[PDB]
Amino acid sequence: PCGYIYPEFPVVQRGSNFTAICVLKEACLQHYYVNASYIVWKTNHAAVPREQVTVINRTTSSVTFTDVVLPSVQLTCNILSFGQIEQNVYGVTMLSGFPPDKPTNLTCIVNEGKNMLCQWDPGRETYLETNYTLKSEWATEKFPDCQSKHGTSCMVSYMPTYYVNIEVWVEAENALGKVSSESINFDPVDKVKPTPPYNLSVTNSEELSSILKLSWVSSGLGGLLDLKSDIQYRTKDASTWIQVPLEDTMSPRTSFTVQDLKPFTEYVFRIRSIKDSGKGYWSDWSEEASGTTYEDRPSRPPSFWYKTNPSHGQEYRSVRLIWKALPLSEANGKILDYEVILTQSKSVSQTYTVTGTELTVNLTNDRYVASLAARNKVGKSAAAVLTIPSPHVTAAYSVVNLKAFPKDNLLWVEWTPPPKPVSKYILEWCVLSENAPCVEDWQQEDATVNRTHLRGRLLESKCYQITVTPVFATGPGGSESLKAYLKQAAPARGPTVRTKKVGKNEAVLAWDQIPVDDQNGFIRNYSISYRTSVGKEMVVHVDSSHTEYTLSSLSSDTLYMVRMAAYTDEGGKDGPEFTFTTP
Amino acid sequence: ANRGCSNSSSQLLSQLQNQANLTGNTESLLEPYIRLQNLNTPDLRAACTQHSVAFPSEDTLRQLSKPHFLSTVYTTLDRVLYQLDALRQKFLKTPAFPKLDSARHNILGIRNNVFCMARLLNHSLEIPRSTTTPDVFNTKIGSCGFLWGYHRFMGSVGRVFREWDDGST
Amino acid sequence: PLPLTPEIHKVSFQLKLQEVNLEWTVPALTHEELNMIFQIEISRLNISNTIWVENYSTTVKREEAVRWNWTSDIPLECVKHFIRIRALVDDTKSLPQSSWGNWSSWKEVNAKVSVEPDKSLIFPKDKVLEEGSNVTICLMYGQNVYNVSCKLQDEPIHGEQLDSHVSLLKLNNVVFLSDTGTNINCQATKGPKRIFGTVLFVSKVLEEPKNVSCETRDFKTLDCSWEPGVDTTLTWRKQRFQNYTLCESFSKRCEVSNYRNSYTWQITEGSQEMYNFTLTAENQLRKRSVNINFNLTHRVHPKAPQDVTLKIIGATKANMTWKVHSHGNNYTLLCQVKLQYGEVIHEHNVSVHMSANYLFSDLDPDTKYKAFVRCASANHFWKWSDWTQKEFSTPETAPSQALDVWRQVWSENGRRIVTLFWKPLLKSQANGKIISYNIVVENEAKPTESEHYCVWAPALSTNLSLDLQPYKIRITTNNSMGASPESLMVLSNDSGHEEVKEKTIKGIKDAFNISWEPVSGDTMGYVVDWCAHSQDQRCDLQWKNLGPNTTSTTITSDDFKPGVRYNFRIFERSVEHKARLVEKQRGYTQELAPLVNPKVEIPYSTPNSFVLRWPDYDSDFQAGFIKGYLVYVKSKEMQCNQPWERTLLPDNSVLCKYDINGSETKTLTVENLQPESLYEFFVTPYTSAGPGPNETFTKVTTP
Ligand SMILES: *[C@@H]1O[C@H](CO)[C@@H](O[C@@H]2O[C@H](CO)[C@@H](O)[C@H](O)[C@H]2NC(C)=O)[C@H](O)[C@H]1NC(C)=O
Ligand SMILES: *[C@@H]1O[C@H](CO)[C@@H](O[C@@H]2O[C@H](CO)[C@@H](O)[C@H](O)[C@H]2NC(C)=O)[C@H](O)[C@H]1NC(C)=O
Ligand SMILES: *[C@@H]1O[C@H](CO)[C@@H](O[C@@H]2O[C@H](CO)[C@@H](O)[C@H](O)[C@H]2NC(C)=O)[C@H](O)[C@H]1NC(C)=O
Ligand SMILES: *[C@@H]1O[C@H](CO)[C@@H](O[C@@H]2O[C@H](CO)[C@@H](O)[C@H](O)[C@H]2NC(C)=O)[C@H](O)[C@H]1NC(C)=O
Ligand SMILES: *[C@@H]1O[C@H](CO)[C@@H](O[C@@H]2O[C@H](CO)[C@@H](O)[C@H](O)[C@H]2NC(C)=O)[C@H](O)[C@H]1NC(C)=O
Ligand SMILES: *[C@@H]1O[C@H](CO)[C@@H](O[C@@H]2O[C@H](CO)[C@@H](O)[C@H](O)[C@H]2NC(C)=O)[C@H](O)[C@H]1NC(C)=O
Ligand SMILES: *[C@@H]1O[C@H](CO)[C@@H](O[C@@H]2O[C@H](CO)[C@@H](O)[C@H](O)[C@H]2NC(C)=O)[C@H](O)[C@H]1NC(C)=O
Ligand SMILES: *[C@@H]1O[C@H](CO)[C@@H](O[C@@H]2O[C@H](CO)[C@@H](O)[C@H](O)[C@H]2NC(C)=O)[C@H](O)[C@H]1NC(C)=O
Ligand SMILES: *[C@@H]1O[C@H](CO)[C@@H](O[C@@H]2O[C@H](CO)[C@@H](O)[C@H](O)[C@H]2NC(C)=O)[C@H](O)[C@H]1NC(C)=O
Ligand SMILES: *[C@@H]1O[C@H](CO)[C@@H](O[C@@H]2O[C@H](CO)[C@@H](O)[C@H](O)[C@H]2NC(C)=O)[C@H](O)[C@H]1NC(C)=O
Ligand SMILES: *[C@@H]1O[C@H](CO)[C@@H](O[C@@H]2O[C@H](CO)[C@@H](O)[C@H](O)[C@H]2NC(C)=O)[C@H](O)[C@H]1NC(C)=O
Ligand SMILES: *[C@@H]1O[C@H](CO)[C@@H](O)[C@H](O)[C@H]1NC(C)=O
Ligand SMILES: *[C@@H]1O[C@H](CO)[C@@H](O)[C@H](O)[C@H]1NC(C)=O
Ligand SMILES: *[C@@H]1O[C@H](CO)[C@@H](O)[C@H](O)[C@H]1NC(C)=O
Ligand SMILES: *[C@@H]1O[C@H](CO)[C@@H](O)[C@H](O)[C@H]1NC(C)=O
Ligand SMILES: *[C@@H]1O[C@H](CO)[C@@H](O)[C@H](O)[C@H]1NC(C)=O
Ligand SMILES: *[C@@H]1O[C@H](CO)[C@@H](O)[C@H](O)[C@H]1NC(C)=O
Ligand SMILES: *[C@@H]1O[C@H](CO)[C@@H](O)[C@H](O)[C@H]1NC(C)=O
Repeated sequence: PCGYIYPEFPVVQRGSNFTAICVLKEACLQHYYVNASYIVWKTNHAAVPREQVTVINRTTSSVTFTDVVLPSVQLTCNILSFGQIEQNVYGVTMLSGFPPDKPTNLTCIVNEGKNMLCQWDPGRETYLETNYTLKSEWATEKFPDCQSKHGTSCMVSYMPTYYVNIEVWVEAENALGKVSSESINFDPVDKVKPTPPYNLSVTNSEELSSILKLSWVSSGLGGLLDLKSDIQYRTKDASTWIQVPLEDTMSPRTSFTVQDLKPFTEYVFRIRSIKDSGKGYWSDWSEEASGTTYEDRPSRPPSFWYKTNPSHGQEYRSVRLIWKALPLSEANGKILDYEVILTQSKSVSQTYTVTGTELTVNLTNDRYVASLAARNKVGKSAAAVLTIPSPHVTAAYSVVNLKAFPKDNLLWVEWTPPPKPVSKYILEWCVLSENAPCVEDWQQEDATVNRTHLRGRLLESKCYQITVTPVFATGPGGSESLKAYLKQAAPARGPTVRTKKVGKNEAVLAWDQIPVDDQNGFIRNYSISYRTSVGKEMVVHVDSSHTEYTLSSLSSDTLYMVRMAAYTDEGGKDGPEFTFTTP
Repeated sequence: ANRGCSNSSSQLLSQLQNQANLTGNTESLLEPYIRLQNLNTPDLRAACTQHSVAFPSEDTLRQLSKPHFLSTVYTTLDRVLYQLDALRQKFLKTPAFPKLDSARHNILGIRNNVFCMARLLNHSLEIPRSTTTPDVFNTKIGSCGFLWGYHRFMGSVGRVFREWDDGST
Repeated sequence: PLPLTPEIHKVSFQLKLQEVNLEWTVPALTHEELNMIFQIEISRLNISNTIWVENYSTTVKREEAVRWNWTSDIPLECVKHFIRIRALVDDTKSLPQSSWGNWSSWKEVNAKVSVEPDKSLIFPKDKVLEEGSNVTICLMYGQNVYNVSCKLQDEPIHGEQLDSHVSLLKLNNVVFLSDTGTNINCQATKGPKRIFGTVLFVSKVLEEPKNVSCETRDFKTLDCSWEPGVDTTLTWRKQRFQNYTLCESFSKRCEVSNYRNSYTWQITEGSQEMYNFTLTAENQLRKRSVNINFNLTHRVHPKAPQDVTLKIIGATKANMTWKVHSHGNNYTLLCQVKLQYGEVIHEHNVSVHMSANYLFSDLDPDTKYKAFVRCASANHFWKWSDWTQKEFSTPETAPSQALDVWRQVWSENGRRIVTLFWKPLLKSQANGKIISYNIVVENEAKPTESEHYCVWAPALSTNLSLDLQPYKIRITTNNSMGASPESLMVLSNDSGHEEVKEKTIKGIKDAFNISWEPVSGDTMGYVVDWCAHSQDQRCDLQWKNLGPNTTSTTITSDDFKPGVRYNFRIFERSVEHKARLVEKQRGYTQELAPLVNPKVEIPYSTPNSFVLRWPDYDSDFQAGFIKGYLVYVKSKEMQCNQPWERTLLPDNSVLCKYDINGSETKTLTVENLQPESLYEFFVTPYTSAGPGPNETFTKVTTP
């Protein structure tokens, strides 16, 4: 060819000047007879202005550029031969980029069982090929270089030596400058990230049910690093983690005893280790290990109650002993059986063993002293006493001021304590139905409670016959029966209206009561509506306590149609139609 | 030069004590070499303990001053490095015995630490062959004795470092 | 006799291999070359202990010195020997008297170096043996040393005392313990208390390379591989190298390979097709060798093809270009082309020399195809190459099938309002996405003034306002490529109100028996359409194209529900694409009971009878064709006179039934009534399935 372009690899920082040359050899100069005057510089196949083109000698021409912005500039010097024929001589590509900056954030981490890894941030984009080399050396020896293959992180090839200070730094070099960051002097033992402990085992204690001893093993580089741990524990239903005080787990150890735990409850544990001196980095969380606490003696004795059916004319009376099981929060384990003891204050104790919830025994007419206590694997519960008085005792003290009202979908019942010392309160309730008897449901409350809600699965639009019976030290108190509703609703069907008598200008109207399963609430009034074929609608209202009601303003020889509806607190429902003749 | 071994002295002393306690352990280099060369017979262990290389005793190291002690440690570590290099050039098997490279790196680290400690005290340290083997049993016995003496010397140096840390005059 | 007495000149030793080199000549020879037999006798510790007798026959010439060697099991530095040889001639052609000559002098073979009174020696030192061989170790102690006891690693050794100051140790079938050797420590009981001994190096047995096979890739390199077997390399400077030599015969080329189970052979130019190799594994003990024989062209493993490029020369045709690497014109590759799309796979066979193509045909438009190409040897198949995957998508094309059209005209504002309906095209019938539809309506009275309308997808209905003049419409689909074949339809002067006969048919649950009578003999086909006759809906005009040679066809549709009437209209298309109304049909899929009863009203009331009447019912918005009316009167004393059916009621009443035959009459009069009475009744229609719903009784009072 005619020559080359100097420089061959033009790299100029954005915001500066640039000037290139294109020398022509004498061979092609004599062959084509085209001097340096017919040259036409082309940048990306575009004609350049003649103002920036200047010739210096017979075989050299120069062009200038001010503040190039285009990153990839294809500079080609071409001569124009005879006949306006353009011929290419040489072509190069000019790059535009600014030099890099001083790197920062020089940190290094040493994983357990791996080489040292260092990272840093590059900063800004240089738009050019830039290599990052990581240097490392001791005070008297040098180590091989870490050339970043991709990105910014670089993993060294040598094995880390502990207890020896090392100084590292990274140098950034490109086609426009070389700059090195600041050096850091650290100890490879203070940057170790240990592996999470494994084989975590949770063991309970038969003597102390409120403790859970932990057991785990740590690598510690073969016993070189004294590692302190962080223990977190939680239940199986909660999502938050409760952390033990870190001061208690500062000494190097492989076991810890967690105290103040709930008996007969499962827990989940996890642990992570770090160097004793507080330096380095916290390890990842270990595998979750499960552990169940040991059982313990139950705290509260189960609820107890008795029911006696009327059996007149017999020496022995049949009594049905009933009692409920303890929840998993108070039983502290699996209930095995329930023990009962009966004695009439003077005889021997008769012991039974019933694994169920009920027991029926035949007792005589004298006073009995019963005792019930749930038995567990480790021991028995408290002995709850409930005597049985003789059938010839009349209750002298009863409860007063009984009232119930539904609030927040809960039927709350309140009462006033009797002037005598009571031991506990018993509440009983069941649905009211005239087609089938109700099931017996009960609950036991302490003596200090005077207002509570029914703990059970109640149904709306149903009448619940609530009964409260106080329990004294010598026997139960009075028994009163009240009625209440949880969520009243309109009745399903209206009352059947019949005519008892008809007269010349007067007529009484009768009706039947709405059944309990059909009331769906407490009745308040009764609406009687009547109208003839051409007359106007007239509505009268009568109270629920009335059954017969005489209708006035009745004309003779007129057909009349009556309609009666029953309205409750949640609306009303119309009844069937009836028509009577007035003679 | 000034690109390492910062002015902290207590950290350097702690590092030296830890390195001495780590190196002065028969499980590091002696026991693997004994289990590798099939020298588990009690008579072979007695022959190992009999032939011992003359190393500086504990009383001699305790009687010397601090700079002389540092110089003696430097020279002894240099001799140990030379002997380990000779054993490596005679064994002709690198992959089956990495404890040699581990001990070599540990000795180099101890040498760097003691040089930095000597520089901190404004003291100037003193600045200064056949591959084939006719017999193998004598070479094994000599290497065993040298390793035993080296472990004893490392233990003595660790005890002297502990005494120095206790004194701290 | 000729005293052929051999004379020993020089004797040498070799302590490393335990060999005794012996040279001797005979001066009593007269001829130039004769065959001789040299009987050799060896002694030990004195000249009277014969331990070995051998016969060595070798032709000896004039002045030629005879060389012979012997191996001793015990080390030579422990005990001396004595050797004497005599000659004998095997002259079976002359002088048949083979008499032995005189015995030579006892040449003392001494190799005992020295011994110190306070030291001891042991031989041999660092012996390399094979696993399973024997060895004899000698030990020589001084004069002061007493009660020497040698031991293995941990066991006693029963040594034999060959002489007063030496002891022999014999080891049988030595086993491999470790690559570092088995230490033999021997400590003296009395005298100097120390430990001395040597290491016994035991090596494994060298195995033969197994499954030695080689291959070629580009006619330039041969990557031959084998199995090395068990490693037999020691740790000290005794045994280090285990070389593998592969040396061909026709080329005489072989060098030590740098790997253990692989080697990359470089073939020289010349197009030589023959190979005869010999792999050899050798160590310091033995040397194993294995020979293989193969051909260059019979073990070719072609690589993945290169220069893979695809071009589209149409929606149904495409070329597949690729290039492979071939050395020689005779070597042709047998490639396999694989065209896969969706679940269908199309494969074939192709043979190429250096580069060829495969013209695909019958490709489906708007479908992505994936090409898979691999090659292998044609004649002597060895292995298959790797699959080359290339994906491409074919372009779209204008549709080719005609779109069926239909219209619905009526009279509104004095102008002929026409509504054009069209069904959406299928996937393979459209050959692309439908963009819009072109509507070209041409008038016969003015063919120059033509209107152009564009209905964009997915609209399926449009309204046009035209007069009573006959128009000619043209509908086609327009996609991103071109236009579809247009359908021809023309309008006539008919207003659509042609009075034809009405026929009622009984439809099937999922079919209809549509039968039309032909009126002309020159027709091109029929078109039928139906609308769901209901109250508050706009019917979806559904139609189908039939031929001119059919008369009855059963239609199928899932939208047909019982309770709605479909008014079928049969249109006949003449040769001029003119549709004429010929027949009208109507029917129900399944007739059900009526849903609404007509309102009853009494026009007149007499003390002995009463008249009943109701307005006309809707015969178009019902669930079935009404055949009549069923009335049910209720009274307390009236009797059911014929033809009224009597039915008793448990309420002590009377119930008379009247089936009003005919859906036309709406007036009925019942007689036999008594005045000042009470009467109840209710009216309801009935269909072929049953009567309507039972309503309440109308309250009427007869004076
Ligand atoms: C060198 O380039 C110059 C252009 O500057 C040219 O020289 C001209 O040559 C012609 C004829 O040879 C003369 O008439 C002109 O006076 C010269 N000068 C100019 C400015 O045109 C030519 O292209 C080259 N020179 C030669 C001798 O070939
Ligand atoms: C005209 O100017 C060019 C550059 O503008 C110069 O050419 C140089 O010639 C010398 C002589 O051999 C070379 O060593 C240099 O490499 C050339 N380039 C440069 C940039 O110096 C020179 O000043 C003139 N050229 C001629 C042929 O006279
Ligand atoms: C070098 O770059 C500078 C930009 O700072 C330019 O120098 C002047 O630029 C202005 C505007 O383009 C021109 O009008 C002047 O003629 C330039 N020269 C001077 C001396 O002011 C220019 O791009 C480059 N300078 C030169 C001398 O080439
Ligand atoms: C300096 O840059 C580093 C980026 O290497 C950042 O430091 C940590 O970087 C890791 C991974 O990039 C993050 O997970 C951490 O959250 C970062 N912070 C800390 C405190 O570890 C960070 O951008 C800079 N560090 C500082 C101390 O400014
Ligand atoms: C009869 O009782 C019904 C409901 O028990 C009453 O109807 C409600 O009256 C209260 C005002 O007292 C208002 O909430 C509404 O007017 C009615 N509500 C609903 C849900 O019906 C009725 O007013 C009572 N009649 C008389 C005469 O007191
Ligand atoms: C001299 O040679 C004779 C011939 O073999 C050997 O004498 C044997 O000596 C042992 C030593 O007690 C006897 O047990 C044998 O019975 C002798 N005879 C043989 C045939 O073995 C021996 O090689 C030499 N003599 C001595 C004393 O070593
Ligand atoms: C090692 O020594 C044993 C025992 O001295 C020898 O085993 C002999 O093997 C041959 C060949 O099988 C048998 O004919 C002999 O009977 C064996 N016994 C003896 C006493 O000769 C043999 O010298 C060596 N054995 C091997 C396996 O190398
Ligand atoms: C096995 O291969 C090795 C390595 O290529 C070679 O060992 C050479 O042996 C000769 C003769 O003893 C020496 O002069 C060379 O220095 C050795 N090394 C080399 C690289 O040539 C030889 O080819 C084989 N050696 C044995 C013992 O079989
Ligand atoms: C093929 O290779 C084999 C093995 O390398 C060789 O076969 C030898 O052929 C000669 C000539 O008949 C025999 O004397 C040898 O005994 C054979 N074996 C060996 C190991 O040399 C020879 O190089 C080639 N054989 C042929 C027939 O071409
Ligand atoms: C090995 O390949 C070569 C060439 O590919 C072939 O060798 C032929 O062997 C036959 C049998 O003796 C000869 O008649 C031919 O002259 C040989 N050359 C050719 C080009 O055919 C053959 O395919 C293979 N050799 C054998 C023995 O099967
Ligand atoms: C695909 O099919 C045709 C039919 O072979 C291809 O034709 C090749 O065209 C090139 C270019 O001229 C020739 O060099 C080849 O010899 C032709 N034949 C083959 C087998 O490659 C062509 O590549 C494709 N068709 C079109 C229209 O491009
Ligand atoms: C950077 O590294 C590449 C190799 O990844 C090398 O080719 C180049 O010369 C190096 N230097 C520069 C300035 O790019
Ligand atoms: C940890 O448990 C695993 C199996 O669960 C088993 O390797 C071993 O019991 C324990 N490992 C160690 C190193 O203690
Ligand atoms: C309890 O004893 C009485 C005694 O008459 C008798 O009813 C029966 O034996 C027992 N009661 C029941 C219900 O079994
Ligand atoms: C004897 O050994 C020599 C040299 O080792 C040599 O001539 C050959 O190997 C042997 N000669 C005979 C005749 O066996
Ligand atoms: C040599 O042998 C011959 C006969 O074999 C006989 O003279 C004698 O045994 C020997 N002669 C001498 C001089 O030793
Ligand atoms: C073939 O070589 C392979 C080694 O990868 C192995 O299956 C075996 O050595 C050979 N096959 C047989 C049947 O020997
Ligand atoms: C190619 O030929 C082979 C053998 O002749 C046979 O499998 C078939 O004919 C072709 N291959 C396929 C996949 O069709």
